[PDB]
Amino acid sequence: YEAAATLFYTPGLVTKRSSHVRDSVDLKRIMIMVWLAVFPAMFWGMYNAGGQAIAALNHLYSGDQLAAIVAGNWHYWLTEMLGGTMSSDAGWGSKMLLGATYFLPIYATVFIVGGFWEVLFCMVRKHEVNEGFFVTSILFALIVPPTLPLWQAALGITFGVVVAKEVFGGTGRNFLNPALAGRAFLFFAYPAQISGDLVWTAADGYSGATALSQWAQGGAGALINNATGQTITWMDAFIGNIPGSIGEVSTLALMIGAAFIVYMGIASWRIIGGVMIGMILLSTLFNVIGSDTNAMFNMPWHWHLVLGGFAFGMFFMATDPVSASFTNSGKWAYGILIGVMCVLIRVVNPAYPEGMMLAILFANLFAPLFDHVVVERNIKRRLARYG
Amino acid sequence: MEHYISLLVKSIFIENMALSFFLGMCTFLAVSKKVKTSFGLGIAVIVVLTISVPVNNLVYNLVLKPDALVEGVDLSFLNFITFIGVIAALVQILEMILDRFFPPLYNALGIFLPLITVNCAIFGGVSFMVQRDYSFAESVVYGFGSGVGWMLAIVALAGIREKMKYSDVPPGLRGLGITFITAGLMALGFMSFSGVQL
Amino acid sequence: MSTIIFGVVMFTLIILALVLVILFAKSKLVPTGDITISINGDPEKAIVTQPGGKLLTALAGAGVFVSSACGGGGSCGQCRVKIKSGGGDILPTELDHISKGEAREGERLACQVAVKADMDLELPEEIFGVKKWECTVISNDNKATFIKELKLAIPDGESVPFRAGGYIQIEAPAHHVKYADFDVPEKYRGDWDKFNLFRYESKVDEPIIRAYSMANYPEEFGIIMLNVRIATPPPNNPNVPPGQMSSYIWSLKAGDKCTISGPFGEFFAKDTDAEMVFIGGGAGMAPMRSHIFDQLKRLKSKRKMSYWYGARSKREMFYVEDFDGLAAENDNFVWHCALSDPQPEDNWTGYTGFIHNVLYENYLKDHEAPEDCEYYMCGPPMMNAAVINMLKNLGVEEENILLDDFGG
Amino acid sequence: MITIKKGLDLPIAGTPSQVISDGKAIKKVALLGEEYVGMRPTMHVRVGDEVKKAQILFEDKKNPGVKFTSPVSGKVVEINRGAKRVLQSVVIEVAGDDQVTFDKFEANQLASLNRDAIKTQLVESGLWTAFRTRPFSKVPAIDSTSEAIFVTAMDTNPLAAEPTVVINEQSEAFVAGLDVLSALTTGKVYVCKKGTSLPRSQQPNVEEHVFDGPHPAGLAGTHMHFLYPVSADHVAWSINYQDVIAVGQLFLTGELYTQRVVSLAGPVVNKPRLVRTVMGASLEQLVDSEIMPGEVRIISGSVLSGTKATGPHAYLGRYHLQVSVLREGRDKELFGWAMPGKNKFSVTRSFLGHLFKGQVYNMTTTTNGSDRSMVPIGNYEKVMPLDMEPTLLLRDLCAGDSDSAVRLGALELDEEDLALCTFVCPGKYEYGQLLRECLDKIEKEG
Amino acid sequence: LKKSVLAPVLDNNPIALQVLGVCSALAVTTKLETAFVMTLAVMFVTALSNFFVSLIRNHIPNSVRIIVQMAIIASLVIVVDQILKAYLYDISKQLSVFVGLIITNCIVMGRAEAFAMKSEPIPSFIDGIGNGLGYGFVLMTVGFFRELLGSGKLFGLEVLPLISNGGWYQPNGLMLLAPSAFFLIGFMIWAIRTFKPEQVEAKE
Amino acid sequence: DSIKKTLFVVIALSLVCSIIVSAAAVGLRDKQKENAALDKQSKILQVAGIEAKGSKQIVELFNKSIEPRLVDFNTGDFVEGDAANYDQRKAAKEASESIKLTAEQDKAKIQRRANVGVVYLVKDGDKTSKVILPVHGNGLWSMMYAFVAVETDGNTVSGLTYYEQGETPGLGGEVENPAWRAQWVGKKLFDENHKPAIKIVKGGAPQGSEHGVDGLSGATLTSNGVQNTFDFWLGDMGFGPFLTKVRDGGL
Ligand SMILES: Cc1cc2nc3c(=O)[nH]c(=O)nc-3n(C[C@H](O)[C@H](O)[C@H](O)COP(=O)(O)OP(=O)(O)OC[C@H]3O[C@@H](n4cnc5c(N)ncnc54)[C@H](O)[C@@H]3O)c2cc1C
Ligand SMILES: CCCCCCCCCCCCO[C@@H]1O[C@H](CO)[C@@H](O[C@H]2O[C@H](CO)[C@@H](O)[C@H](O)[C@H]2O)[C@H](O)[C@H]1O
Ligand SMILES: Cc1cc2nc3c(=O)[nH]c(=O)nc-3n(C[C@H](O)[C@H](O)[C@H](O)COP(=O)(O)O)c2cc1C
Ligand SMILES: Cc1cc2nc3c(=O)[nH]c(=O)nc-3n(C[C@H](O)[C@H](O)[C@H](O)COP(=O)(O)O)c2cc1C
Ligand code: FES
Repeated sequence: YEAAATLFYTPGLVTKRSSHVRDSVDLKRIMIMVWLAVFPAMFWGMYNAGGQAIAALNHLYSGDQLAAIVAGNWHYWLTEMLGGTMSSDAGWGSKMLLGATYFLPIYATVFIVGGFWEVLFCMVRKHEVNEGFFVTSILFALIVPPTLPLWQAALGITFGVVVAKEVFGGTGRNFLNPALAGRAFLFFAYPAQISGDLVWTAADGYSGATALSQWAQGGAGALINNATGQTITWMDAFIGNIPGSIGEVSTLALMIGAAFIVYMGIASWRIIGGVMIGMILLSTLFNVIGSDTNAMFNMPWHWHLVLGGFAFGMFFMATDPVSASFTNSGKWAYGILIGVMCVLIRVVNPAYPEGMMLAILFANLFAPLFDHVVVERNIKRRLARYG
Repeated sequence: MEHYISLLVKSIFIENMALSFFLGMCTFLAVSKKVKTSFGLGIAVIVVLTISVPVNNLVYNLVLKPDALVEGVDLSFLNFITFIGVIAALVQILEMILDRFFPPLYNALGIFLPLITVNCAIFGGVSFMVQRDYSFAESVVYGFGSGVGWMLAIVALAGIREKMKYSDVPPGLRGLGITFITAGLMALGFMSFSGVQL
Repeated sequence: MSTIIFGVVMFTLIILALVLVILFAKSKLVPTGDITISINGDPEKAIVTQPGGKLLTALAGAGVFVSSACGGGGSCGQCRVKIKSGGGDILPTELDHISKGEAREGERLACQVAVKADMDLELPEEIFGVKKWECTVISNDNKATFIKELKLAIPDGESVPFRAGGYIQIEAPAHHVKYADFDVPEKYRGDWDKFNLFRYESKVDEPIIRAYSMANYPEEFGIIMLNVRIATPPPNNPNVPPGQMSSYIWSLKAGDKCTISGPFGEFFAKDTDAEMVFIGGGAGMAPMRSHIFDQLKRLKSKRKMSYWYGARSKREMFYVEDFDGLAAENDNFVWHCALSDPQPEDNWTGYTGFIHNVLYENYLKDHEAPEDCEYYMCGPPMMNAAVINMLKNLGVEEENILLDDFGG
Repeated sequence: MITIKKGLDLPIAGTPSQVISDGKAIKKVALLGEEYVGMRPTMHVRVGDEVKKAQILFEDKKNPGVKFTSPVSGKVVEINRGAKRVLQSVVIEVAGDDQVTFDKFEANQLASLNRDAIKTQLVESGLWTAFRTRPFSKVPAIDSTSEAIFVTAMDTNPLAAEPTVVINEQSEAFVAGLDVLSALTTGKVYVCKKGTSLPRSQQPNVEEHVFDGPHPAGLAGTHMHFLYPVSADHVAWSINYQDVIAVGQLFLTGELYTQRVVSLAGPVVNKPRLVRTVMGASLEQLVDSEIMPGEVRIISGSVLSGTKATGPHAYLGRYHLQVSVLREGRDKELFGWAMPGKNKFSVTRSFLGHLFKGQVYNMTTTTNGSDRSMVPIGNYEKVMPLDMEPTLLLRDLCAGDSDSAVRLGALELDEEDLALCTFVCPGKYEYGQLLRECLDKIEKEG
Repeated sequence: LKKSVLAPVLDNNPIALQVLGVCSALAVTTKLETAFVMTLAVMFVTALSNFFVSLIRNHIPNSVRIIVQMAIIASLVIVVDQILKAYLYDISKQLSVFVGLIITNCIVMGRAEAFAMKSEPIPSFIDGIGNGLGYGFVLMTVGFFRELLGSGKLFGLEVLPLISNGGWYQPNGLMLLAPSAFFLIGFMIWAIRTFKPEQVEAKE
Repeated sequence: DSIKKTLFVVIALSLVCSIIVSAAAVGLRDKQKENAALDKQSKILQVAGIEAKGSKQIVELFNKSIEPRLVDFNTGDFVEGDAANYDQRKAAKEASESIKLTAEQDKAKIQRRANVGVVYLVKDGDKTSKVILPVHGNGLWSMMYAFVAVETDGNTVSGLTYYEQGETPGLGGEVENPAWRAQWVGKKLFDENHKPAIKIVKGGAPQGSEHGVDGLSGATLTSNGVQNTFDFWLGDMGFGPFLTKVRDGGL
């Protein structure tokens, strides 16, 4: 097919102007490299979702009740039919399969719908379909609960692709993060399906809070995994043995993935360092101030790091080149703002337990203003006749 | 001191006039083309709000408030006329002052200078002050904070619009429609402070 | 009941207090004093007006017409003035009409400048020469099937200081005219009767002004010659109203008089040793005749010259005797003509088709330096656009392309 | 003295051996009319006309008084004109040894001549076109003066020649040219060079400044940015070392000196080296039997800012001192964008090539991708040593905002100052054309 | 007559072309009843203020023109507010500050300054009515979508049975917030300028 | 003399506008007050369980069946005053008529309590069948106000309605769901020891529980708000003493 050749082969073009040689890098390689960097996180997310679901199911039901429950859910009985099991002694293969039967439909729906919208816009406007939608779609599929309805996923990706990206002219022309825009659409449109105690573990009839929610309730002594009766530890949160969004849990896997794109020069270590600085500063300030009624005041920076979607956002969503600042000096301020806002929304906003996407969307509005300040200083320096 | 700092930060961020109450949208959308023009307009709005809110507080508490003048008479139905008259008089006096002493700014925003009388943000701020029953110092702080927040919002929108010189907006959306969508996205981003009660 | 009286009194008192405060502030802030304006450096004819108002209105009162055609809008012009003091401020509305390179010289639009302080101007000397004459028409005979020649005599024997290629301003009061009263010889009335154009009539409510190029050149003293076309509704849209001043000008009979002003003009020839090429069609004959006659007879320059004219039919050619005489007398001038769509009765032999195509095919395609010579043109937009495109394609720069333009 | 940290030394193959050898015989030379900014020629010759060395071929309508003269004696054989009759080149067939002569002076008198005498001699001989002006990189108006004349005694372009080798042969002429420039400057003369020794001029006006680092360190734009920032009110003049030698020879012997020493190098050149040629020589004849078989592109200048030498443009440029030849990369490869390229160059660390230090690449004329919008991953900041915001400036140029481009520092730039930015663009933009368009607009309506 | 009344609906729409009265459009468009009442109030106030300003246009001094015009407008708005509180208490409660903010609605002042001050009384009244109709067009169009998709109702009548009432429709919670109004107005402008391309803004 | 004309025009216009504005504002004041009174009475009738349509019927039934009374919170004894026109919110805001709660006491986060509160007695004749207690407390987004009707034994709930909550629809605004409200009928406010015993059970209440009510699904912060509201207003600082009197039979 025509699309096959234009995606697998290279254009075979030559140059036409004064720079007769060009760099090897291109947007296609950049986007595919970013797309490959989240594979460890995706695989661990599938495995973890399966494990959490099986543990909760066996904690709740047993025997004939468990048999009836599995017979009544296509995820469960498809896992069983394909050679896996749903017993307590299920292996990593069975857990990965159970997580796949949740992740793959969401990803396929998102990809198909967003691709339809992208192709429609590019064909009508007579552009060339380009990459980056790969990154958008995979990130959006990874930042949602395992139980999200497919029609809601379709609406979210539609909003993110059309309203935030395509209406501004496409890739490189917008100013806002498309995946986070779609996630915010879902957040404020159907909050019952993307919050609470009923959406973060794919076990029927199971209700359970996660670490950020439990800390806000009772400090560090409230971090208990009720499915298994054990206490969530820092190593558990770091490895990713906790409930939550699909691909956010494993800080280790996210770090491994992000190291490559940072080394390759695609992600901004300046942005990452700014985010870390802001987080550490505000968290330590809250710790020093203290509080007798808010348990979030005494959560240290190293606990802030491994909970929620902080690492995922910092490594893969705060580093979107288009939405960030275009100046080296402005990148530090952009990252510091993102980190400060995340910690602030976590601590002093009681409505939401996490604030990464809100913080990033807030900083997207002010990045160009940091650029303006820096460029104005540069222009003044030039007028002083010092270049 | 903590009371007034909390009030100021609330006015600037938690209850932003432009992106939490959505007042003054006509000029917020029209005059967002250039950062420095937006800066000047926001400075004018700051001045007008700061001067006007406390004056209306004094007038309301001395005359219009029930039982304020004579026991058993309530003249609260003159609130609208009193507020708008004070705002209009202040706007004209500031216009003459700018004309005499600030030709640069006067020419910079001459066309919209008389149009800040009709800016809904100032009237809404006065109405909210009357509802909330602030004191004189609270009125001053509230007016200053509301003006500062409006300035911040319009300047941020102007920065975004300048960044959009590289965009490829469809012809039908070029201008008003794309600016509407941009403002909607800005409000979406500003919803981070919704749950904060300060 | 006692509260109604309180409400009335408080309403009145508050409104009155606000009004008094505003009036006091106005009295203390605004200057309130008169202003003095010097139209140039430094005639004694200084102008003293009240503060505020439009500089264009002030100049109109002083009698120095800018322009000042309509007193506002800034639609077109030739509406610019020069300032050396006072009005040093820059208004954003003048930049889209004045380029950066020329704004720094202190040129501003009259209709934009505001009279807030004393200022001094640097108007060119030509502006001060503007005045009106009540000219008496010598003749208004027909020359083509849609064009007439109007000749005027200056009263009291006054002579006009002007340069070849200029244009005058024509002013007439309100009028009502029927197209049946036109004095059109039957020679040209065939098409008029075919189209039944005499049934039209026009109405004007207020005095109107227009600009018209003059067909005379300086050695013709005391005479103003104009070539005027008929503003007739197109056959495709007969319902469109006819022209407002062309109808009156055509109906005007010999011996009458009207008021003209000016002259004005910028379509002057360049003082070089290079060749001159003149292109025209229809009504554009006036500036071409002016330039050619001036250059050949008055200046007696040896520069190579040529004229190319486009016509609808063989009946549309005038001044042919004068141009043939000039060509015979001088070997430096040769002219050609082509017919766009002549009738079969014309029995025409020679170039046909568009004048631009004829010119390119016969002269420029073989010219060794098309860019060296200067191009002067004036005619319908159809011809003008094609000629401009052809010259740009040949590589002629704007510095060598000059033209007269009209529109509405 | 000044060290540049940001930049790039392109590791392209086929580097010349810095030894001068006699070049092949040349039968045709030409002057290219499109390489002079803002030029509108008035032709003073026609096909079949005999000419002498230093005889005028055409003038400039937009720059009155400037003359472009013949480099060799011979006969005019072609006058090539392109779209809209734009002059492309005036080809002269070498024959005879006739020439125009001028005044002679001794080395003692050069430093104390009149600016007017110097200007008249230069303009009449046609050497006045060696100078260029920042901003706009145009030939100076014959009635203007500049407080800063920059001499370029270093070359950091890939495969470029070594200025020291050339200058050491013509030390006296170089010093005489420096003296003449010192007399002509009215300010100071800046001799920007590397850390090695060159002949010196005793005049206090002439100052030697040393620059170190990767490629951009050797550009007059960088030298001006660091020693004499230019603007609308301050304009500097630029001239390269070989033109200085030509000026010295002109004022020493009273006749135009048109010899050149260029470098013939590239991945496909059999024996890269320096060759003696003549100004405006025919590259087709110069590179005859010097290259490997196949389809190749001949470039007048470096691969970063040269001019493709095909047909009417197959002649050495006025401001070019090297000829580059490289293969044409029209091949299509399956998943070529996804390979772990050990043989692929990039300023990013996303290929295996960067791990092999000292590796040299047989680069071709390929665009490793297709056109896309700009996604600023930070490549421009790695190659721009000037005090500017490169990404913001480039987006301003692409959008066409000339006023903001001027504010951001476009007036200080030439098309060759953005060659590396064009090189490292993932979107495959070409910013030289955009910069030239913006500069043309500023000049026209300013 | 219909030209002056119907031009501001699509040819010269206040909100979609002149950018006037945006605040109330963003605010009162979550329910069709409130949108309808606001439309009627704006029509009434603008028509009558235009009529009176035109009536006394010749005698208004330049020094206090704003004071006179705003006095008339504020008196009309005060009377309207009293009537609403007396007879439409619930809707008046829902509108709250925006009944008072009619005074600073840009449409009323713009039409008073631009048309009434130089036109005759009856033409000014008709122009006010036409501008009110144009404003109401956008108000009702936005309100229809917002209410239907946020609560499955139209004028308070259940159209889509909700999930919490044994139905099948899950309401969209973003339709009850300003961003939905922003996006709806943007897309409505897009459609209008697609069907009438003469309103497309130039690239400069 | 321009000033003379400007002053005359301004004065005349001000008089003409002011007469109309003042007459309109003063003429409609009684109806404006009556509208608010009717709106208040409708909710009390609804919670008391009396069907009424139209202003006439609402007024008739409210005057026939309801009897507003003032209660002293500290001692639970009735006090004399204009119970019909009492404004508890303004009384709470006033410093002379309210007490500033402390952190240990302000369970519901109201921060101020009026000295005297108003209750409504439902009467079907000479005797009183119910007493309606207005209570309020802070939710996740705003302050929530409700009416609770308790039987004449002072222990058994007969109905509950939330009339001003302003929470998130579908998540926290379910306090207005009729199905959720119907769960309260029959529940007991106190245990055998006469201590508050209402429980907003998380995840659903047991079967046939006499104290537990299902919490709002996915709205635990609003469920906590409701629980705190009842914990406070059933305590010693709220209607505790008054309900003790009612239980003893002083109703
Ligand atoms: C500097 C200059 C020099 C000129 N020199 C000459 C010259 O030498 N000779 C020459 O013939 N012309 C010349 N013109 C053109 C000039 O416009 C003439 O006046 C021309 O004859 C038009 O005549 P008019 O003004 O009476 O017609 P106008 O009415 O001004 O224009 C005629 C057109 O307007 C339409 N029209 C008129 N009234 C209405 C209405 N109420 N509603 C709608 N459409 C209407 C008519 O149908 C027709 O299409 C010159 C113009 C300029 C600017
Ligand atoms: C630009 C401004 C903002 C724009 C916002 C646009 C909002 C568009 C809303 C689209 C309507 C979707 O409406 C949704 O459709 C799905 C289609 O299956 C319905 O169906 C869904 O819920 C039912 C509930 O019984 C499930 O059994 C079913 O499996 C599921 O698909 C939902 O109950 C309904 O709520
Ligand atoms: C990139 C990213 C951003 C997120 N942003 C938010 C947010 O702004 N608000 C929020 O409530 N949850 C947000 N989440 C979801 C939480 O991180 C997490 O999945 C959820 O809180 C898990 O349950 P818990 O809150 O009990 O820990 C985000 C997740 C990711 C991956
Ligand atoms: C947009 C949005 C609005 C919400 N509104 C409410 C609300 O009004 N009331 C509420 O109790 N919870 C609300 N929540 C849910 C809370 O944030 C929180 O997740 C919940 O109270 C936890 O309940 P749990 O203790 O059962 O896990 C909202 C969540 C979102 C994303
Ligand atoms: S006054 Fe008419 S264009 Fe200036």
